[PDB]
Amino acid sequence: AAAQVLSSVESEIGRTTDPVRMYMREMGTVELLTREGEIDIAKRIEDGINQVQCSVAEYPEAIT
DNA sequence: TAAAATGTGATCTAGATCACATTTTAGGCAAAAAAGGCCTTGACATCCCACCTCACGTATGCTATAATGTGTGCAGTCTGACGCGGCG
Repeated sequence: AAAQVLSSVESEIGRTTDPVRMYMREMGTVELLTREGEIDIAKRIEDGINQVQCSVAEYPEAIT
């Protein structure tokens, strides 16, 4: 529920031209996910990669 | 009338005469040969060119304890008029 902070704030942002406030306020939305979300991001990544390795394994001339 | 000009005439004195042989020497006409003008040759000297050429310099890659929302040193507020967007 951080996009709705951006919502009303931008509704009431005092004509703030500086992109620093913009970007820094935008990263405030996403939080710090840790300790296995790291490991789970890794798991999903290596899974999809090993399945593009299925995708090479399925192609015959890959060995050629 | 002072002072310069004018006759004595015999005894001389440096150059001209005068026909012909021999030099010379032009001057100017033909030219031999030498020294520029033309080219060549050998020998040198210095390269331009470029063709390479290794050392030093340079473009790029990872480093696994862990660490996770700026600010930050400034401005000193000039001011009167005119547009324009809210602001009722």
